[PDB]
Amino acid sequence: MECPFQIQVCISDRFFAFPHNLVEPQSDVGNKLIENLIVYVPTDDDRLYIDKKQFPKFNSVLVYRHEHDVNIDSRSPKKTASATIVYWNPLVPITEIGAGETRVFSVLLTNNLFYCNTMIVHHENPKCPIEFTYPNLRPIACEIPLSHFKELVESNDFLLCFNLETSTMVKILSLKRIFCIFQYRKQPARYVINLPHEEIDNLYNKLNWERTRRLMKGDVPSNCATVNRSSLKYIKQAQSLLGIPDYSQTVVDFVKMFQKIIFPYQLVPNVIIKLNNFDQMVSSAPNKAEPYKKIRLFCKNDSIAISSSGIVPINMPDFSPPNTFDYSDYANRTNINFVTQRVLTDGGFSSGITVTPVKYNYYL
Amino acid sequence: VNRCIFASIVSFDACITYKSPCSPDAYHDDGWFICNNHLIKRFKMSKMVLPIFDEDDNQFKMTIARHLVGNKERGIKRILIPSATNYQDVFNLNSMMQAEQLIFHLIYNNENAVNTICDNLKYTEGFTSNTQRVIHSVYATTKSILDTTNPNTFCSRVSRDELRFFDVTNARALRGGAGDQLFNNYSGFLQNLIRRAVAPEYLQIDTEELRFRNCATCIIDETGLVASVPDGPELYNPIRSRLQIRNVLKFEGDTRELDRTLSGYEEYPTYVPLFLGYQIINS
Ligand SMILES: [Zn+2]
Repeated sequence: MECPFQIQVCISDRFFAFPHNLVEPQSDVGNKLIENLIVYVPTDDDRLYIDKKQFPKFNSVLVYRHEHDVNIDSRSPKKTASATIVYWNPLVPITEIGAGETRVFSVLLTNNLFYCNTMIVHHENPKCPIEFTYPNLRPIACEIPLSHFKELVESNDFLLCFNLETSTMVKILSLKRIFCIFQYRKQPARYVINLPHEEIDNLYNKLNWERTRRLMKGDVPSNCATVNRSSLKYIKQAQSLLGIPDYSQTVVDFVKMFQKIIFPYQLVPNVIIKLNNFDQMVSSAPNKAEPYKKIRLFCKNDSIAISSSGIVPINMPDFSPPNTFDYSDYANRTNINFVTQRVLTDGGFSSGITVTPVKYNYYL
Repeated sequence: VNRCIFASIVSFDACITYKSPCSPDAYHDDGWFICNNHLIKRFKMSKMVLPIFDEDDNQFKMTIARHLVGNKERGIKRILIPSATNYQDVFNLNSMMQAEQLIFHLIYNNENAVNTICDNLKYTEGFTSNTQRVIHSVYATTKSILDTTNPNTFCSRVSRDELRFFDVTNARALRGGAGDQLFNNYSGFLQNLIRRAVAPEYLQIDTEELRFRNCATCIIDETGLVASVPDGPELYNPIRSRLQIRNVLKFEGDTRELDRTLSGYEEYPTYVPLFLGYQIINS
């Protein structure tokens, strides 16, 4: 799909609250100013926090919940220049537009909004928030934000909850609402979530798609995120094997600790390889079994780079087929077997032994 | 698999064995965690089920308990439940076994005594034995039972509006009211237990608001719940199982063969229900 001509989107996380100010009276060509204004919202709940008096510019202001009808469905929606119209963080495609070019102000890029006139006015928010789940708690009414305004400012550990009936889109909405404000907060508050989370992990994948959609025009922010099962179980286990002074210690701790040694040893930690190995997709990708996504890794001023598989010269496809080949006089089955038998005898070992020659790439 | 907290109860020594064990329902899933045996034993109550017409003979059902208090006794003897304010005053914990007193200190958050007795036991031979891990297994059990959110799951739901008010409907029954405020301050485990026990007088549904008994059975009490009729004389609670008077000035009652004549007619049971206040449920 696409946005029909004469519509534009402003994304800003600040728009999580209604930006009353920005809107201006639309007019038709011929200066036919349109003080009639209608706004569509996901819920009357939204309307509860919207003041008419903000808009003395207009004499006629009304607001209703969006409903996705059937009969008007079109790539080209119905037009009605007789009133200005705005949709506020709409979830689903819109069937009618107001005076002049219509504009929408939303926090989230839906698939519907892909090919669209767009502006984001993004800015980097540094402070990544965090999850923590021990199993005192801040209980939250896990939808209405301002219910807990100042509460979220003051405390840093919050419970997250839902009734069954919630539409997946509504869940996604409210969650997305959270994280913006959290990155605005000065401290990494800890999420706690009362859900089996598997499909929630799936919608996290969807967040990945959405955020890439942003990145098509975005800030390339250093946005923290993670896989939530295949990572976490293994990381927990790894710490377990390690001394566990802080079971609560952030992963990035370990990350950068390992980082300290990269250049001096010029090689990739197994840890980071298991990362980008045990994601569904951004990894060796068990989805498709694509270790072919080897990491080529470079650092400032280097004449060379570190692959998943040793040193490489810059910007070349991991290994030239022409090579100082592992000529089969070496790595001959026969010699391999002979040496292996020597080994087995010497060990006095019945079983469980295998051997393989080393191999080499661009460099030896 | 078995879940009754009183089946989880263990005794520190072979003598003082925690015999007379849980009712077999301990194998059931009920969310009381008390066996009915223990519920009778400790608080003079027995649990029960409301059959609700699911708009039909179709299954809609709700749990209830009858109380087992008599009609004559007063005050503490009428009390059903304490607060931490008075839990020791009600239980006389010293009579009770040390793990029982421990668990009461858990419910009432007497961490001071809890840690005191824990530290005393540490070096005792029987606590170098895995009694510690047993007690903390009970701890973990409660932790799960409140891992279901103690406020959010129990009442601070995202369907928040589907609230129970236990406040007395009668505007003249003014000793209620802030009892509902107390409810928030009771520990969430107990809040849930009440939410089980107590029938509402009323429920709002998108279908209708509906009314189930004319007048409330009891009232909220300022320490813990009590056989607390809003007004008048206490209703005659019969008892179903020492040099004193037991006069019963009965009517002479010579109309023999009454039962053989009438027994087909409805033999109205008497045990006191627990109507109180207004539930709200969406659709
Ligand atoms: Zn029991």
